[PDB]
Amino acid sequence: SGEADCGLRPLFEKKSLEDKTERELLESYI
Amino acid sequence: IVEGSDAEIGMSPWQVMLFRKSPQELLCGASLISDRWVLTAAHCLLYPPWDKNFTENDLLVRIGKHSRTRYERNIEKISMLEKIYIHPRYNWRENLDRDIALMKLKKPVAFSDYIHPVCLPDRETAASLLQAGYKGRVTGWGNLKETGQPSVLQVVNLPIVERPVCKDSTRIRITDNMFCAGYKPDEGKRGDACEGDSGGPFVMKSPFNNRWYQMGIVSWGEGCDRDGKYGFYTHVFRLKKWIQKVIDQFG
Amino acid sequence: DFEEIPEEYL
Ligand SMILES: N[C@H](Cc1ccccc1)C(=O)N1CCC[C@H]1C(=O)NCc1ccc(O)cc1
Ligand SMILES: N[C@H](Cc1ccccc1)C(=O)N1CCC[C@H]1C(=O)NCc1ccc(O)cc1
Ligand SMILES: *[C@@H]1O[C@H](CO)[C@@H](O)[C@H](O)[C@H]1NC(C)=O
Ligand code: NA
Ligand code: NA
Repeated sequence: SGEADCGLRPLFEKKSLEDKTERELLESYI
Repeated sequence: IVEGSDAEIGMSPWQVMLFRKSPQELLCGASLISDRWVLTAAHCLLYPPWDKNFTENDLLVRIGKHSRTRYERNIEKISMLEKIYIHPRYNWRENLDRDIALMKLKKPVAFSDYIHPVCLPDRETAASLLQAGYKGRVTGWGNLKETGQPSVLQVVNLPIVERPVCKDSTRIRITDNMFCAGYKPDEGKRGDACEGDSGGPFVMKSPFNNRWYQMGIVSWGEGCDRDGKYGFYTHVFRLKKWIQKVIDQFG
Repeated sequence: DFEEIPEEYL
């Protein structure tokens, strides 16, 4: 269905790799 | 997307391209929310002022894409539509209130490294993250400038804007079913959605569970990347009851 | 401007 693993990208979260700008989002979540 | 950058491979695996069959052209963005459901803006399918009223057989969805114009053999997957559902109170007459539509695919799509669904936010995730200053991410193959078109999917991160500033930026009537995002003139940085990005997702990565959620749908703006203007997005959580009703009933 | 897609989908 996709429910259990929604929002977890195969090439990023699933492998514990970060994309080049996701940190900018995190830094804004104050 | 104006003033964005090229997406990384697999960066937005829920990104969907709505593609017109004849003539073959980009119609809109969209997002994958399960193996058989795609979310987009209602104005991508129905906008009578521009004589737009698409039926299921007019369109295809292309999932897993990166290049705008190439047929990405062995990577992208192309699906036909079983049925379109437009919000019954979508206000195409005035201000694009409730600018949301769902598309059910004829067959489930197989997930891959390039094809994977985004989550939709619960009340608490929405309340925590839909705050002025918090940034989300918009993606699409739309125009690079207001007045050309990209080789590959574009991405821009943009801050949510305070509701009074959104309201004061426009003469169009805003509603609780919308939010706006973008930098202010004094913030220096730039970026916006534009024509062709319609229907694509505004996503945020929850810092609580490290999952991506779709908070918004690219809906409307006045020009693209203009100083003192902001992009407007359908507020996905506010339309949860309708989304769930459609999927629970049909599926 | 777009590359032709396989006929199976049209
Ligand atoms: N310019 C109009 C304003 C309008 C709003 C509401 C009612 C009637 C008119 C508009 O933005 N329109 C018309 C209908 C489709 C929509 C549009 O083009 N969406 C693309 C877009 C561009 C930039 C963004 O940031 C986000 C999305
Ligand atoms: N029952 C399915 C299970 C399932 C979940 C996830 C993936 C695949 C399957 C489901 O609940 N679904 C399907 C896809 C959409 C979702 C749904 O309806 N969300 C309602 C909702 C919630 C919060 C919002 O902000 C907006 C809307
Ligand atoms: C749009 O298309 C459908 C089917 O062709 C039709 O029922 C409807 O009246 C049309 N116009 C709308 C919804 O404004
Ligand atoms: Na105003
Ligand atoms: Na602006």
